[PDB]
Amino acid sequence: TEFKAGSAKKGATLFKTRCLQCHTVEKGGPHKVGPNLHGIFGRHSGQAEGYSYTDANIKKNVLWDENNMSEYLTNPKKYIPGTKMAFGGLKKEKDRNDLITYLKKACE
Amino acid sequence: TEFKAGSAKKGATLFKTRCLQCHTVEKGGPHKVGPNLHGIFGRHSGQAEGYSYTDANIKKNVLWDENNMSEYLTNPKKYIPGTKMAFGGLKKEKDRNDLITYLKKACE
Amino acid sequence: TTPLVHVASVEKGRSYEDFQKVYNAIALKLREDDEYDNYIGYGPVLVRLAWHISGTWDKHDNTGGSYGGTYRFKKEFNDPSNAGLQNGFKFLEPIHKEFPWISSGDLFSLGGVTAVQEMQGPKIPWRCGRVDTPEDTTPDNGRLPDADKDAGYVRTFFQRLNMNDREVVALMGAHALGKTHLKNSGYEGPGGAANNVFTNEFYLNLLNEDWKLEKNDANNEQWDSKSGYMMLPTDYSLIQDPKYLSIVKEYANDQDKFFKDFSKAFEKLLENGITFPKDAPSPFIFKTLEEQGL
Amino acid sequence: TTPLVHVASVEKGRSYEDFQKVYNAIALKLREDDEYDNYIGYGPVLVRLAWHISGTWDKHDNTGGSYGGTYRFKKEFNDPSNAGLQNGFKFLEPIHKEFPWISSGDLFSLGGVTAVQEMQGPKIPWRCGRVDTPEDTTPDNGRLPDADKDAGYVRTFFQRLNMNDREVVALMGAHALGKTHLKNSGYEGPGGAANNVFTNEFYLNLLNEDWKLEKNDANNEQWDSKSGYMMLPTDYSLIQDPKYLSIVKEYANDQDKFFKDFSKAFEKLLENGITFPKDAPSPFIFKTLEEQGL
Ligand code: HEC
Ligand code: HEC
Ligand code: HEC
Ligand code: HEC
Ligand SMILES: Cc1ccc(N)c(C)c1
Ligand SMILES: Cc1ccc(N)c(C)c1
Repeated sequence: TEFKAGSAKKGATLFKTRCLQCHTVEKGGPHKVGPNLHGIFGRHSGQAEGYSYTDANIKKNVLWDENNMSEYLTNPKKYIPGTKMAFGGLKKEKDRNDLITYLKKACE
Repeated sequence: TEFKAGSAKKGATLFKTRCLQCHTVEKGGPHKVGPNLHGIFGRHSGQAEGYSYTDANIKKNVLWDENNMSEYLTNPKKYIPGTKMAFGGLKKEKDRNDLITYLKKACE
Repeated sequence: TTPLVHVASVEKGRSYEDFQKVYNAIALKLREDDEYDNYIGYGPVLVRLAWHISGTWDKHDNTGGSYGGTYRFKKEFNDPSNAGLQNGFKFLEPIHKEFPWISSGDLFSLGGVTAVQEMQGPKIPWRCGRVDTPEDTTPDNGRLPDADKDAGYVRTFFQRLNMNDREVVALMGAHALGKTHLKNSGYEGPGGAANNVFTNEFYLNLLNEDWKLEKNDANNEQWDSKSGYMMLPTDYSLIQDPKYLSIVKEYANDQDKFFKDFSKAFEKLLENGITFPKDAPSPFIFKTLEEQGL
Repeated sequence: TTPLVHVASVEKGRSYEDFQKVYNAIALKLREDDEYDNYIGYGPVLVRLAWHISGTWDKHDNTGGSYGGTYRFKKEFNDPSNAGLQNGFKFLEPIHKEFPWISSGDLFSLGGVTAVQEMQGPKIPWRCGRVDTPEDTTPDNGRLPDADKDAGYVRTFFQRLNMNDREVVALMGAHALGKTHLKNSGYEGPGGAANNVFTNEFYLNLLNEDWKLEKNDANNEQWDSKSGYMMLPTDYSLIQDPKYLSIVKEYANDQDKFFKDFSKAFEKLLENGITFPKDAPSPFIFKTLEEQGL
């Protein structure tokens, strides 16, 4: 595949600093500023229950795979204009590979 | 000093995959396209024992310490124009923090 | 002899293009070393640095400000209000060596402007011409405000900086960026979720979170929320005072208004004590990295 | 029916300031990903990508050439046999997603240009207007030069690409960038010390290094140096052929003459098979990342 495989051990440290504050991981995770990230790979956009999404997030209805994710994580407002997720965006492809590597197993 | 140091391991590759084609690390090492790099700290702007050298660098005649020479590898043509040092380079502080540490030790 | 007169004279043969070079260098290094302070970046500390420098201004005798840009030693960085700023100076001097022609004040102010815009903030017009001064021009300690006071203190303090009620609620929105450090100030934690993205979260979190007084490990009191947030007593005073509270709610419902007013306020803050001649160039609105394709 | 006519059609609402953004994104990604292929960079693989997609051109029927940009289709490349270029493509499609308005042909032509200028190379004028044409047009391979041949083969091959002796010695200067991967081509090793810097070291090594015919583990013969350098027989043929040997020594003495010639040649190679309408603007000359403060 086009993306590479990174390290979940340095992909989790990247999550605990940059994602964990807005997103949880494990089953039945509490909804924070952002929704719970579990089973995100294989489901459409903004389809997790009990959360209030902006229109634009649901409208694109893209199916989160390991590649289009890295596109959204490098520029969250560019991939989905009007999103209420406030994030600077990852500019290092390593950081994108390492995180998704972790997200793949963390979100099984 | 104001410039930190890195681990004594990772960038040993950054001397062999990056600076090996020119610079040697041992005592009385054979000259290549670059001079024998040893004792470099405390020595001059192109001593280059037994090696062809343009005037364009011993111009400065400034010693090579940790501080003054941190702009040396960022952009060679910038700190000493008209030279023959041609290399790709590195733009992150970590790699510069690293390679010095091995040529601070193996270049004693 | 009249209060100190500080005239803004541009460096020899410098223009718009020359300064974006520095802006680009700052904005890039801002991206490069993104591991600093647990991946918050040098964003907030550069903004705070610009505030602290400009925060030494006194409108009565025109001392301090960002003009002189001349202090290398705010009584050494350990105990008073300036702890943590030394990381900001270490961010700047490698950029100062490749641009030795730029002044300290300009590099201090521009660095503040660069961080705001790069953190997706508003566009803040920046001007040049700040000139460095010698030792006898050095501002000192005790110029900047203490964290645990009330709305009466903030009001009377910012008067010295020529800032009204609306202009301080705007500037205090910058406290949505980064976090307090116990090792530094004596307070711990963020007051928001996005510490490296310029928003109006400061005002929303202020009146939408549940705050309770609590003592940190430095035995100082502060307002904590159950979401893990925190607010300095001076910050919480902005909803205690009615005149402040009306503006807080306003910026809460309108971020576009907050951005507009922050820019005027921030620019004014970084320009206090400066006398710009009329033959001086118009303010600079720099292009971000995202605009240049990055 | 006449040979095909490929007419340059500029992307809509797009000017110089647009492709400069793309250029920058390419050049910054070059600098962000430096760990590729034992710290060489994506420089070499991007220069080859442009060469490879412009190299399938055939002046007799005007088939192939960079205009098409049809190479994203799988039928085009066998992969392997042209192996190594799958990394060149995996480098570009996120940039293709950041700019979905640019055509494929325009992209990995610009990438080939961006790579050179960032690798200390000469400034090469580039143009827009190449359009994707996968329908009915997918250039079959076997149109590309074999490695195990000689000066007669090279000369007769490049005439098909409308290239005379001077041009092909200049374009062979690019084989100072990168290295041969035994897993990809069947040959192993670099032919220079600077693999990520555009110089004239190529012509220097041919005349100043001693070469021995040696087999490799892939059983193919090659010319190997004492310094660890190597050459393809097609490259080594340039010092064998007297007419080629003349031009080789010129670029070895004068590097600036080579920079002017490579620019003229490499651009021509990229624009081969394209008829630009006279209403089309003058070729762009992109500023590098260095001269933008970055
Ligand atoms: C790494 C730092 C991050 C990753 C990986 C993700 N986020 Fe966020 N998040 C936040 C909000 C307010 C939303 C909803 C926005 C809207 O609905 O318009 C989200 C959503 C996501 C999604 C999409 C999930 C879906 O569509 O069902 C993904 C894939 C995601 N997040 C991953 C909030 C924040 C936030 C607040 C400060 C931060 C730092 C991050 N998110 C960061 C990451
Ligand atoms: C060739 C492909 C080189 C690479 C890669 C690197 N260097 Fe270099 N180095 C090279 C040359 C040709 C010269 C001097 C010759 C001349 O005429 O100028 C040098 C010199 C140095 C020096 C100074 C030597 C002295 O006596 O003062 C230093 C400190 C140095 N090189 C360091 C260095 C580092 C850290 C590199 C990679 C990270 C590196 N060089 C790459 C050739 C080449
Ligand atoms: C326009 C910008 C701005 C203004 C005005 C401002 N601040 Fe801040 N301040 C910041 C930023 C940004 C930070 C975050 C720094 C960090 O995270 O390292 C900060 C952090 C702090 C800290 C903690 C620093 C640390 O390292 O823990 C204190 C204390 C502080 N400010 C005091 C004040 C007080 C008191 C006022 C006004 C009464 C004030 N500042 C006004 C921008 C500002
Ligand atoms: C204008 C540019 C250009 C021209 C013309 C060109 N090449 Fe190359 N070629 C490159 C570059 C750049 C590389 C280095 C790629 C790398 O390091 O992955 C390369 C590498 C190669 C490789 C090894 C690739 C690998 O992955 O091992 C072969 C084989 C090769 N070239 C054959 C040829 C032959 C044969 C010719 C002409 C007769 C030719 N090329 C003409 C640019 C060019
Ligand atoms: C989000 C935030 C940032 C900095 C400071 N100082 C505070 C109180 C909150
Ligand atoms: C430096 C170099 C570049 C490319 C190739 N193919 C070779 C053999 C050497």
